[PDB]
Amino acid sequence: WGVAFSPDGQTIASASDDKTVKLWNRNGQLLQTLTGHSSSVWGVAFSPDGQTIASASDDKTVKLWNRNGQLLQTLTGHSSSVWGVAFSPDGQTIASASDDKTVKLWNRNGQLLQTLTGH
Amino acid sequence: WGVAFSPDGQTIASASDDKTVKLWNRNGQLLQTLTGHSSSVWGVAFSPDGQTIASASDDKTVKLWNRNGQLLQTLTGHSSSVWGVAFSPDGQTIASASDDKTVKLWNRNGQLLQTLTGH
Amino acid sequence: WGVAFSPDGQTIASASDDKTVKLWNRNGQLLQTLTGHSSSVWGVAFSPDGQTIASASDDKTVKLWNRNGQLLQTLTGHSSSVWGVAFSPDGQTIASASDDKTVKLWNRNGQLLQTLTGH
Repeated sequence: WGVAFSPDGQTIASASDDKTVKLWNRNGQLLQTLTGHSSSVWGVAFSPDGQTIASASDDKTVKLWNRNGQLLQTLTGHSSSVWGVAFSPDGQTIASASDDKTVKLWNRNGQLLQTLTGH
Repeated sequence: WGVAFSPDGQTIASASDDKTVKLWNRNGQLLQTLTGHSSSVWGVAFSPDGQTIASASDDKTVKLWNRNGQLLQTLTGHSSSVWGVAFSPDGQTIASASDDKTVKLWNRNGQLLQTLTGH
Repeated sequence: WGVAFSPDGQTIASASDDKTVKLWNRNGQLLQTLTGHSSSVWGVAFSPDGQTIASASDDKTVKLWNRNGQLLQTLTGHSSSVWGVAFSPDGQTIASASDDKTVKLWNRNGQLLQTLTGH
């Protein structure tokens, strides 16, 4: 996809073609550009409370951000491009999937909890 | 996927192999065939209230329908096949994704609001 | 994906590389290994009540399991590898999708309701 809606529908996150995630309002106004990844961004997600955005990148990281664009964490450990990211329904854990078929589970404080499959 | 459940689980929408979307009840009985696309349908989605269906087609359009099968709107602007379509959680916006890596955001009345990436 | 969170976020199901589904707690600790498929597991899903897990396999079946690891049902009928499985939001139907573009709809007692497309 490369697009995610905030739970309240008021903010939309999109993976851009220039290594950023863009946040937009419902009227299609650009609100914020999230800069930090060092190659293409593939996947985006919002937390269930709507206050954190996750991004998944070809740079082999997942980054966590707030709505003001501040980088909160960089989740490092995948050995290939990360294409997918999702938050758990209670918002406390994050799953990430890389194109080498590895899935990792993290806490939001950035701790790797488990590699569910792969390396 | 090419399948979507209504939020109440009572209607199922499927992209068929014949340029249509089919609507089925929970017992697998056919309710409606949505006819109008001029080539393959790839993606389907329901609105959160369950009363509108969106379809994404190789004909480069997204169409919006009601449950009685009536065509409400055609969203034109993608320059390639549209594979994905999704409503926002509040139902007020619609994102569409084409295989040329373009994502467009529309309002619920079919107004194009923004091209989030691509052309 | 190959991963699904239970609706309450307390159990995580993942397709493993060894023909099993693994269930994990929120801390990443293994709870169960679901053994029975005779080749790779591709897709997993939870019922909306969180009490049943579905798995979709290269062995052309979907298996239904409980959180104690007991196999409850095997859904047979697809003539190719099953990659996707999903429960309806009310939990009364299951859709399965195989890589020959067939989608089947089943009830919760394992009755095939309809082949929505394909064979």
